[PDB]
Amino acid sequence: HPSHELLKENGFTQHVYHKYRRRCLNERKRLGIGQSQEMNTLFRFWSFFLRDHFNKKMYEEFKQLALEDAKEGYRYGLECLFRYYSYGLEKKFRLDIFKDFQEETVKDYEAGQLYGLEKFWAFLKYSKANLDIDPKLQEYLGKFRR
Amino acid sequence: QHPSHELLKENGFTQHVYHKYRRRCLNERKRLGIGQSQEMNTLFRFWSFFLRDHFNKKMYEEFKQLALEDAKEGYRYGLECLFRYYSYGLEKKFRLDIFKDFQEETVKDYEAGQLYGLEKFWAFLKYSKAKNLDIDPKLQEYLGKFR
Repeated sequence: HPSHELLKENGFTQHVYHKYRRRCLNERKRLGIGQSQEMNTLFRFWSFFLRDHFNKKMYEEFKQLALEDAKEGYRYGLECLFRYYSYGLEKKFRLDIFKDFQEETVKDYEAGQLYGLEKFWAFLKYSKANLDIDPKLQEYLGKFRR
Repeated sequence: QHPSHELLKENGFTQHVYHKYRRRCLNERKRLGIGQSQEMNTLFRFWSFFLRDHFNKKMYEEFKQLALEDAKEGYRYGLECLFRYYSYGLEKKFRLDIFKDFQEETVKDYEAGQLYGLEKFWAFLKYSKAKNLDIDPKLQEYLGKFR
């Protein structure tokens, strides 16, 4: 499966990927949001690949599509994105993505979900790291733990 | 202070304290609407933890009913708590009837287009020492494509 060849050490080619991505996005369109298991492989691919091989362009598309699916009630993409945030920022902290992590966690919370908040809390527990947390987010974390 | 904490202590559970806490959470759900109640979310989490070592059939059935009602409206916390109760709880103390429920809810979750339940079922199979598991034929198909 291209999903896996591409994650092997130096096994990524921008040719295999383009074909694979094009194919997944087409099944999503053909079958409907949340209906393509192949699209789900791409969400998983992005979640893992971006941790070691950050590509701003891939990342932006990852987030945009995860959120579109989530708006219609299909969580897997967004669940994959929160795992990217939590596990990736642990290994290689970076400030912009951490800011995005906070913003998407707040949005997830205000939409009545807790998946994102638990991932954020878990990140802080395992984080080695001077963190400045959004006031709203500290507030939400406090309530969650009661 | 919050009843959730007290009820989970060793020997901390009483019917009276639980009844008032449950009533309160359900009242907030009825007032704010499905998935709009943070108190209800603490109750889902309580159930998920408490039922592992203090299984109660009537409590479990209400947990499952409310989790599925909420998930229908798109609010998934209750069901996520239920799947964690299934995945972790059955590894610790296997119950055949609950395992059959776990299979049923996983198949439903997958056919509704989610993978949270399937991943938790997968994780249970990876860690369980139970032998001779009879797993739903369609669920085996789904597990196959998944991992």
